[PDB]
Amino acid sequence: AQAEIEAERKRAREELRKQVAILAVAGAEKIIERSVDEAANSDIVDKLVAEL
Amino acid sequence: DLDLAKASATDQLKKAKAEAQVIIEQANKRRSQILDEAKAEAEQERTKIVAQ
Repeated sequence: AQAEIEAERKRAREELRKQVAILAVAGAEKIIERSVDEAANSDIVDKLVAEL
Repeated sequence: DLDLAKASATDQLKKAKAEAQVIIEQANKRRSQILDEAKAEAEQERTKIVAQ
């Protein structure tokens, strides 16, 4: 019984970490599409061509 | 007469063997009947602690 208690602790911890992880990247995406402009595009393109 | 005494003696020993088998039989049946109840109660205890 103690074994399964511990395993369910582990499983719930992972279940929660998953949601946190997916929402972190969805928020990052929306922030980025909400915050990019000519300056950031120019910066990214210039920084990749500088190492292309 | 002597032979009647002999027969009573052998009959006593036969009865003793029968009773030895019967008593050890009941003792083993008791082993199993005790252990099974202990098994089921311990397992329901596991289930309760897990649900907790």
